Amino acid sequence: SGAIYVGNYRVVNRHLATHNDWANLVWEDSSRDLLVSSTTAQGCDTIARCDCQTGVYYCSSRRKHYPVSFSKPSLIFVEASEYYPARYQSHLMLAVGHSEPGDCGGILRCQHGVVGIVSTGGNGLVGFADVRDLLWLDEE
Ligand SMILES: CN1CCCc2ccc(S(N)(=O)=O)cc21
Ligand SMILES: [Zn+2]
Repeated sequence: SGAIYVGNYRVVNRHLATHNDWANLVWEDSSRDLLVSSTTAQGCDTIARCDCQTGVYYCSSRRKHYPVSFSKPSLIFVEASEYYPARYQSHLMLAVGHSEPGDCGGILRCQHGVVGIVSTGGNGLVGFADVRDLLWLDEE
């Protein structure tokens, strides 16, 4: 579990979005496993605006933050998970690291702020859904 809290927006894995998220929907994309909902209080997170490929991510199944190198976002064949079929996911970044299903929502951060959230796992990789192309998270 985990979210990004930027302005009056809550960014979560689409597959973990709650009824309240869907009832207060701003934007969602199944291809990228992302959903954004509205918030009452303003959030503490800043979104990175950058092409960094190094950062740190939180791994709940280890209670640890790990430094990683990651790819720029791509269309990656993701093997079957407990929450998704074997399928293609867009705007996905991969790193070598530990990821189990419950690690979804962990933040990846660079020197510029929040890059994305854990979205995929298995076979010694962790995948992150990128948010840095969502400039509209910074305004309105
Ligand atoms: C929209 N466009 C161009 C700019 C950045 C970017 C990154 C990933 C993907 S993709 N192939 O995962 O849909 C598409 C894309
Ligand atoms: Zn950066």
